[PDB]
Amino acid sequence: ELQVIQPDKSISVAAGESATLHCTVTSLIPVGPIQWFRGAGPGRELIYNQHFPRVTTVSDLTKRNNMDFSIRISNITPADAGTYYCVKFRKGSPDHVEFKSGAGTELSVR
Repeated sequence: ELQVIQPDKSISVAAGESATLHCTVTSLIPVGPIQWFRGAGPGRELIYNQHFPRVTTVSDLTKRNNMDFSIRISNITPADAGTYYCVKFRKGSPDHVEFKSGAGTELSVR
């Protein structure tokens, strides 16, 4: 069964530096997008969906068999502090449905 693995429980970044948030999936099935959020609450913030100026993917997503969905966030400030979740969605009608979430990585800003 598909796992969403966020190895880092927490990371510590100096304001102005970049944060690398790691996430890998263990399957391409079921088919559907990976999204990053800050928070797991009902008003969680969208951080990345396959636009946001300061985010890039660590790996090349336009590549068959890719299972790395780690992201890099540039120019970190205290406004970025929080817990970041990598979330797999299954494709559906009308829209994609949340399938499974990674464990969360806490970003502290020094």
